[PDB]
This record gives sequence, structure tokens and C-alpha cells, in this order.
Amino acid sequence: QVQLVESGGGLVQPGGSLRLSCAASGFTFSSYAMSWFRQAPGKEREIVSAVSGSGGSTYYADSVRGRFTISRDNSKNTLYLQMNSLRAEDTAVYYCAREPRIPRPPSFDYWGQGTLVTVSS
Repeated sequence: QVQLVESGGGLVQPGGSLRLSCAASGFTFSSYAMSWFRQAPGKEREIVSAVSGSGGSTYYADSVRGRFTISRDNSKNTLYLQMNSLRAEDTAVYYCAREPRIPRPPSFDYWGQGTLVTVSS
């Protein structure tokens, strides 16, 4: 079975840094694109960043460019999001997802459990 387990994140002061991790198993990791989404209270879930199977191509939402870095380790089967200069607007539950085999639509995503990032004084 495909498994995606998130860790890291948590509580940080404004301006500080956090890293999220997503440990994948049950599939050939490097065969799949991976993404990070977030959902803030009373808002829809929204994409944050994504990365190709090989790691050769990446995508960032405009709101996080320069502050967030996606990466993956294709030997350890782990996905990361490094977040710097965090602000209150970044508080949310963050999810990793495995993007499906081409050309399946997003309903075929597998999702991690979600983990809190909370930026407060």
C-alpha cells in the first residue's frame, strides 16, 4: 500500500524557519511527481510547491517563492519543504501528495496525513 507520513513543522516565531518531511513507501518514489499543499482555517486547500520525479523541475506558488524550497532524496524516499522567513499568513495544516501516473487527474492523488505549521508571537 502507498504510504506518506509527514513530520517536522510545528510552532515557530514570526521570521523563523521550519522544515517539513514526508516519508514515502509502497511505490517507486522517483517515478512520481510530489507536491505540498496547505489549508488554513476557513480557506480551501491550495498548492504550495511541486517537484518532478527526478527533482529536475520544480514549481512554487507566488506567495512562497524565495522563502520555501522543495527537494527530494531519491535514495531515502523522502520529500522535504524548507521554509524560511515564516509569517502568520503561512499558518496552516500542510499536506504532501503523490501526483498520479500520467495522465490521471488529481482525484488519483495519495495524501499524507497533514501536519500543523503555526507561526505565532
